[PDB]
Amino acid sequence: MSNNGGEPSNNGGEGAEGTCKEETALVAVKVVNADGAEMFFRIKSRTALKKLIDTYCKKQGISRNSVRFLFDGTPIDETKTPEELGMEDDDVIDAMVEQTGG
Repeated sequence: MSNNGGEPSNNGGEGAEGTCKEETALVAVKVVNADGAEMFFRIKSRTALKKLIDTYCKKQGISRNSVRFLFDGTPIDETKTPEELGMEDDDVIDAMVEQTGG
């Protein structure tokens, strides 16, 4: 016996807006989940959140349209927002769910 459900909430907040040169920096990121599943890795500040959400979503077997990546209250999906806002190798991202699809 079981039965649950939630409300809709599409149109999160994409980005896709930035140049590409090279840069030199190292920042560690740790993605946690309300369920417990978490993973941390060291990646260039230039591109960390991108590969983090891309690898987490791709690995989980679900597109990037059902996961809210926030940092200390900063709900954003990109390696530029949290990068320039954090500027630290301790960038954390708490993946939260606010919509049901799969």
